Amino acid sequence: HMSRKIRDLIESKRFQNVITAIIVLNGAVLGLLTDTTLSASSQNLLERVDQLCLTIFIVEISLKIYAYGVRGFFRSGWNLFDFVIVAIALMPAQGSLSVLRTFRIFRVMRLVSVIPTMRRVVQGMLLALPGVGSVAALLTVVFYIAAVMATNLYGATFPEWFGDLSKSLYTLFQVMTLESWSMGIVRPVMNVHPNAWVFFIPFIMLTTLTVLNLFIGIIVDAMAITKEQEEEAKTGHHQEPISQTLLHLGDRLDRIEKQLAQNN
Amino acid sequence: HMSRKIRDLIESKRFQNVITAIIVLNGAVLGLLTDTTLSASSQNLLERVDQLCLTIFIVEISLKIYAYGVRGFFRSGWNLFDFVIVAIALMPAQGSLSVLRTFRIFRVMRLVSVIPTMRRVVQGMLLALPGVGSVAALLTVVFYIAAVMATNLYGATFPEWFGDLSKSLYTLFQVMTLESWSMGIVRPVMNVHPNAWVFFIPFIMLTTLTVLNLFIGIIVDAMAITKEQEEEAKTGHHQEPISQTLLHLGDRLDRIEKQLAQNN
Amino acid sequence: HMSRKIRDLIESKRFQNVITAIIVLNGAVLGLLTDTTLSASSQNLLERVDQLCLTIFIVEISLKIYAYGVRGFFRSGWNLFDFVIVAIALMPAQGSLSVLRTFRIFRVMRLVSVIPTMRRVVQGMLLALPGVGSVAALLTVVFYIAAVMATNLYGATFPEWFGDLSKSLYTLFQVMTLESWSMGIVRPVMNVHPNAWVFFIPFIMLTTLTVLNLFIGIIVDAMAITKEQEEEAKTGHHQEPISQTLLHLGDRLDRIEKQLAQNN
Amino acid sequence: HMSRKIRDLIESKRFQNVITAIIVLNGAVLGLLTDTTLSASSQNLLERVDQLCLTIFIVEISLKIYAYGVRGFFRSGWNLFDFVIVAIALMPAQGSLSVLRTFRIFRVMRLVSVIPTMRRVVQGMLLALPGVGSVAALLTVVFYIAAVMATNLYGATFPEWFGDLSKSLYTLFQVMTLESWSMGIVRPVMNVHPNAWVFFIPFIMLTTLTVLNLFIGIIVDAMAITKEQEEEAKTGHHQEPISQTLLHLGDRLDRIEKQLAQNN
Ligand SMILES: CCCCCCCCCC(=O)N(CCO)C[C@@H](O)[C@@H](O)[C@@H](O)[C@@H](O)CO
Ligand SMILES: CCCCCCCCCC(=O)N(CCO)C[C@@H](O)[C@@H](O)[C@@H](O)[C@@H](O)CO
Ligand SMILES: CCCCCCCCCC(=O)N(CCO)C[C@@H](O)[C@@H](O)[C@@H](O)[C@@H](O)CO
Ligand SMILES: CCCCCCCCCC(=O)N(CCO)C[C@@H](O)[C@@H](O)[C@@H](O)[C@@H](O)CO
Ligand code: NA
Ligand code: NA
Ligand code: NA
Repeated sequence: HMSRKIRDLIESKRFQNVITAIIVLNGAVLGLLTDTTLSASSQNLLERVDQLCLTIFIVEISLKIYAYGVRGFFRSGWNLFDFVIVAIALMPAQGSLSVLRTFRIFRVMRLVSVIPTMRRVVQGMLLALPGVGSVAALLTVVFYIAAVMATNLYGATFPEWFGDLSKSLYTLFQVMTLESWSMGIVRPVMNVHPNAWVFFIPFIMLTTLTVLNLFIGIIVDAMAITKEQEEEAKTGHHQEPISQTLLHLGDRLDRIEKQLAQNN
Repeated sequence: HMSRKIRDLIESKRFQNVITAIIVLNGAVLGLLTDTTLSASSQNLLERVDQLCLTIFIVEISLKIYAYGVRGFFRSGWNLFDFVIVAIALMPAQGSLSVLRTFRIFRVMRLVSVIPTMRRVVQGMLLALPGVGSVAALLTVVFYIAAVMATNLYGATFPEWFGDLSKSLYTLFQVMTLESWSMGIVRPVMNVHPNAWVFFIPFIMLTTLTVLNLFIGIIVDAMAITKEQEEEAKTGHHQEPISQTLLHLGDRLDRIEKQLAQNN
Repeated sequence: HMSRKIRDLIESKRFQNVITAIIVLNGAVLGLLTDTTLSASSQNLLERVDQLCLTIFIVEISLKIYAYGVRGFFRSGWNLFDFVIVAIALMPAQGSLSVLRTFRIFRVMRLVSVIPTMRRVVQGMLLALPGVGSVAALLTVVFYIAAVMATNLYGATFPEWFGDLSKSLYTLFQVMTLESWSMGIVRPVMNVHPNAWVFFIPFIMLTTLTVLNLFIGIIVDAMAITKEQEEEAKTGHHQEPISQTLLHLGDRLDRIEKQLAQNN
Repeated sequence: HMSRKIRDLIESKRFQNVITAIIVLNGAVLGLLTDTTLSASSQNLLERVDQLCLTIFIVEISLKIYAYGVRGFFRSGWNLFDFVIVAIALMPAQGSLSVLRTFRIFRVMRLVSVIPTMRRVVQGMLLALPGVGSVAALLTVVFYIAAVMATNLYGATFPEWFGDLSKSLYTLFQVMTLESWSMGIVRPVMNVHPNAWVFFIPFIMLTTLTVLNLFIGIIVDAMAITKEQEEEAKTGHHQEPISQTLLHLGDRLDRIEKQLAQNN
């Protein structure tokens, strides 16, 4: 019964609270370590607290692997994420895809995986992504076409902003966010190219509409997924859609119609 | 019957109108007192009008405490708020948590507590907060991780904007609001750190999405709570949800099905 | 039958098209008159076209007053608006509440009153205003409290932005719109008052939320009112709410329950 | 059976994938051609790859015209668009309505027409436009009235921003987007015209509300149209509205009421 006694401990509220308190503590020490003025002894102390925090996470994950099984633990995405986050910190010479995994503060993302209500918010957002993939692709297509056009049109006269494809993608993102789009970019561009507005004004109209569509699509779907997940976590099931309720109401009416026309 | 005669006065439309007119008058005199050019006599006069306004609020709250009872009055959050707002002004040497309670203009917040339709708007907003707590926590987590990262990454080269955790939290809030994010912050940062966009562009994408989710969540829930509260204030009850209407419609169909299969 | 023959002309599509074409023509000549470089003869010609346009509107409104009756015409807000717009132009020495009614281009607002689909959009927006009055009042209260606070706190050190109540209302509106709020206003203010963010960041959080609530409230209600008005204009009636459909469905079930329990 | 064998090839997933891969390849070579530093041989090579890509699109469209028929192919808007996009590239001396069709990168818009999920997003957006035409017209009317007013009011003192109708339309679009509206435009204008805020603040209030209404109207309708189109593409039909489900439920209740009152 040892593994079962350990699962009862792991799945308890107090154990979740201890682990949450250690993530907050680890997050607090990493925040204090951003302070350049600190003494060597103060830094050494905080680095030992970070070591103590990480060790508690190793015991916890090992306690989880034994109480669930290697395949049973890695079955959940949140468990694998927690494993990767902790295991990465135990690698001195590491390699990913950017530069170096020196951002230890990403360990505070564990607050999301450990707290179930927070876990459900991220879950809802992630599950809402496939449904907006075509809107996001449409926005990606518009950005690329615009970046190529802006490079060819304005790159030779405005090389800081449109000198290459990378530079144009960056200033088009800025233009889309409406940040200094006119006083900083388009009015100076119009001094050399007077009809530049025929490009930037339709670019703004299209991208702000498409990006708002993308964001609304995520928020609307994510809110409904999380709402359903909150219901299943509390009652064991979620509220059935209006269409299903009306379908079952229609079936009951077809059943009474049969028990009236011939056998009545 | 004295306390009952006083409640009939307190709960009347005319009494509410008199108190509203005194809050507007007190608000108007505090606004005139912002004028530095005013004579000593004009300031003295307006300060006596503020004293007269506050005295009317003391009589009103005392009239309320007697007509409801100490425990009956303090049972409502709006009554306690009105009590605190008025009582605070009668304290010369006060202490809270900031610097000093010299902002007497917060007395105009009583317009919200005294006007029931306005009271319902704030009520709807306040009751909508627990439901967005996890989205707000997710935004708080993202801000903290980002602030620590920005301090470590850019603090030594950009100390005005990222020199410490407090400075980084402030400029990340600015970046999230899209205010001069590129012309003022990220283009100057990219001159020293060319890949800074890999940090700021995903930061903007994530936070604008999460903050919009937080705001939409508040507005959608608050509007429904206020709508229900407006219905209960006018008719005594609110409109039942579609799910409940369909549930009772389903019960009526189960009742007629029973009165058809066997006893018919 | 003369008045009835005139109403058939007035209410026709062709007459509406002629009047629309004259508003567009009048709008086009007023736009050409903004050009400072024009000759005296060109200006004189366009001013005569504006005179011809206005005369057509006088004949039209007079044709409407006779075919409906003085009280019958003025019964509609759109007819009174059309009357005021045209009649105002026939007054040389006029007085309203601002400076002078020299903005003749407001005559292009008649495109809204003459085109029924456009008339319904404005109608929906106007009818949606009472329902957001308390949200708008809440925003007005927050602005006033903030303006008084900003005047007292920052007026002596920042008189251009906060020197008086009017100046503070203006820069708080700018701060609410997020326009240069940090690089232009709050960072310079924080150089003198380091804790200024404790005021401006909660001000931004509260006002952007309240203004979004105000706008969403208008758009959601206006869209539903216009939708109903579009239905009534095409079919003579609008779609009944789901609550009413379920109410009548419930009444039919109560009727069959009565015709089953006792008399069956 | 030749035309039928060709349609089976055209309508297959693999053929769609080959054409998609060629659009991506053509898009990639046009993006590489924005690079000014490239050698003459590298440019020549990429220009031949663009020629090869375009030739594959000619074979594909010709294969489509034969397998469907001239009138059958041109029956679809997407086929005509694909035809125009490819055929335009085979014209050396061309003329449209702007300057010159040198933006070959518009060929990447074929990703939208070739991918059905992407085709449905654009379809939903395009079909949602007639329904917002009156809101867009209302915004067009407000812009024109404002542009004429701004030209007459501020053109002589601010000719860069309001010197003519075109200049005023441009800076009003900027003001509507809230870009440097106060620090860049209205504060400098108020130094000469102190009551300029009476014009710009109501202009901002009205246009941001109307533009948000326009965008929300597009997103809400487009999302529902695309959702219905996604359902019809997968199952052959779409989900019926709640109103229709309740209508058929009401008809079933009227049918059982008839089979109870007289013949029971
Ligand atoms: C969905 C939209 C996604 C937009 C993504 C844009 C990223 C492109 C940014 C990039 O790759 N750069 C090159 C990195 O080497 C940045 C350039 O803009 C940079 O060269 C200039 O800004 C310099 O002037 C540095 O200040
Ligand atoms: C959810 C997001 C919440 C963001 C909240 C950010 C508040 C942090 C602001 C703060 O604590 N500061 C230190 C107060 O002492 C402000 C600093 O940014 C300030 O030191 C610099 O701006 C100076 O250069 C003054 O001009
Ligand atoms: C719901 C929010 C509503 C906000 C409305 C704000 C309007 C207040 C503007 C006003 O009354 N002013 C005084 C008009 O005399 C404008 C001042 O701001 C002005 O004195 C300064 O800006 C000068 O420096 C001129 O450049
Ligand atoms: C729904 C709203 C639609 C707004 C559309 C606005 C377009 C008008 C722009 C235009 O026609 N211009 C004239 C083109 O010749 C641009 C001017 O603004 C330009 O003359 C000045 O900006 C110069 O100073 C150049 O820097
Ligand atoms: Na903005
Ligand atoms: Na800005
Ligand atoms: Na700016």
